[PDB]
Amino acid sequence: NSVQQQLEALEKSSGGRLGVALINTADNSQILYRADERFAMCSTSKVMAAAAVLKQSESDKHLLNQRVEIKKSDLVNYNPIAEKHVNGTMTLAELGAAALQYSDNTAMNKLIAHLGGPDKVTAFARSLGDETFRLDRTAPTLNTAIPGDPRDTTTPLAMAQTLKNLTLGKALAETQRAQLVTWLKGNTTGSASIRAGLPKSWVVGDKTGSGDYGTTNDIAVIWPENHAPLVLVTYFTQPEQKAERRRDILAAAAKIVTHGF
Ligand SMILES: *C(=O)[C@@H](NC(=O)Cc1ccccc1)[C@@H]1N[C@@H](C(=O)O)C(C)(C)S1
Repeated sequence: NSVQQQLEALEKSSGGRLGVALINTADNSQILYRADERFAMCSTSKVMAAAAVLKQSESDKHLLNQRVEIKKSDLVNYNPIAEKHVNGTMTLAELGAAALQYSDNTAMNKLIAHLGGPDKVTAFARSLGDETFRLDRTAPTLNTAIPGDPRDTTTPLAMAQTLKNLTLGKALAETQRAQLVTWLKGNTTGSASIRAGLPKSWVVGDKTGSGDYGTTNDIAVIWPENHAPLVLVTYFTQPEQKAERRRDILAAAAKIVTHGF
């Protein structure tokens, strides 16, 4: 019962479409399941927005500190930290933190706003050699996850490759890179996703995602106790527009692929 057989059974039993991509930084080997298929990134795209700003902070020693005003008209569906700062301000850095660690949607838009639109995030991705990733809308519409809809999608492999480069590779300058990582490890929303499928003693930084069509995503970087890091992307989506999220499926995927590390 190969890993693939385990994944296939998982997908089948879930009555959904599972997308998995793990890269073992130890030997650069990987495990792939529908990893070349497009899935709606949902909030996992936030990482690209954050990295985009860190990249330009490399060239702007003042950037990250710059303050941003938070008005009640900025609030959208999910703004856990943006609200607390309505009538006050938030620095680019704080926005980055709220967007990744709490997946604050207002935060994401501010970041997109600052960058010059979704098209810019896409450009930043292209500049990072990622030719798959594409951001088309802002929060929360980027979370429609309509089957076969090209907008705001990527492939598990492409995201997996990029996450690696950003967190453990040549993408960001050391300081920025470390900052990104710090944010990912601090995420508070992935407790039941990938993290729930790994040894509790292992270090993980991740960015979850939720959307229509019961789309359930999580992308993470894992630091095993005595092994090189592992980069894992787990996307899951369903046929019925109002299907429930299945974070447990993500956990199962992680447990499955994580085995033997
Ligand atoms: C990113 O995916 C954001 N998603 C939404 O705004 C749509 C949504 C879906 C289900 C319930 C509420 C809102 C935010 N990121 C996800 C996530 O990290 O899983 C949230 C559920 C935090 S909303």
